[PDB]
Amino acid sequence: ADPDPMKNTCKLLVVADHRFYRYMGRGEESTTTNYLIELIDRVDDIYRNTAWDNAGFKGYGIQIEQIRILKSPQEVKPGEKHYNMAKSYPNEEKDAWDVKMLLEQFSFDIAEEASKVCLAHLFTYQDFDMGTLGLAYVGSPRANSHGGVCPKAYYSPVGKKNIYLNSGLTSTKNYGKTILTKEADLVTTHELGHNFGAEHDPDGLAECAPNEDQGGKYVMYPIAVSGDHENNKMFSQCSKQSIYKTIESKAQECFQERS
Ligand SMILES: CC#CCOc1ccc(S(=O)(=O)CCCS)cc1
Ligand SMILES: [Zn+2]
Ligand SMILES: [Zn+2]
Repeated sequence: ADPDPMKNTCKLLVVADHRFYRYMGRGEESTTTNYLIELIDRVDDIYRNTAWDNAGFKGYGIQIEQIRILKSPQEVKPGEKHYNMAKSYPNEEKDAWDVKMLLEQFSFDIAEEASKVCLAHLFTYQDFDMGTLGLAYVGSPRANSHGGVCPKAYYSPVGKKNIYLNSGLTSTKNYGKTILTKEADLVTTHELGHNFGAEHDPDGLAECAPNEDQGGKYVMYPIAVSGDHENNKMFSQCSKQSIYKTIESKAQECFQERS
């Protein structure tokens, strides 16, 4: 039962849309790719060091399998929408999409690709309302659940095709600024945390949402952590129970060796 290493890695499709390309990668393929390679690796460090059952079940994490860089916005006909299109939807006045809407759109458009990988993830640069940084579908052990690690076919029927909810997204813009790289790390940690099966930490449970002199909140706190408190970049026990339940199962399903 011990961690069969041949299956300890969730492989990622990483997608940078033209916004991220323009404003984070400075309109360069190289600068864009290296940002994302370095980020996923740093996030992997946190996952792989996490002992999900507080015992031997550790050394699990993520690794990029494919990077997609969309250097320009997606041509689109009136009526049409696409996650990489130049205008925000629904309200085209805003800097950004409605985030739920965005994650849906991306899940539609990237369907074919997502089928080939444990998770697909969009990195974008837009200023979602209310300090929203990203979103992702929560994974589950349940044989028939939708969302999270491991592609599992679902028929929409908003889109009229199979989609996989093994997805989530990260935005590196918040309240009119590029967020710090130490903040991006945590946004993606947390968004991938949802994929891996974690819910937000309950505000009540003192143990999984500690005070500042206890080390502060953990990474699955619903409100963004500032990042400097001891607990900020770590998973709470709540998160570990939820994720262990999902992983213990889903790992056999689609996790792989490091490639
Ligand atoms: C810096 C930092 C950090 C921790 O990770 C997140 C915290 C809150 C959000 S949010 O505000 O979009 C609410 C959660 C939606 S998934 C998204 C990610
Ligand atoms: Zn914002
Ligand atoms: Zn969340």
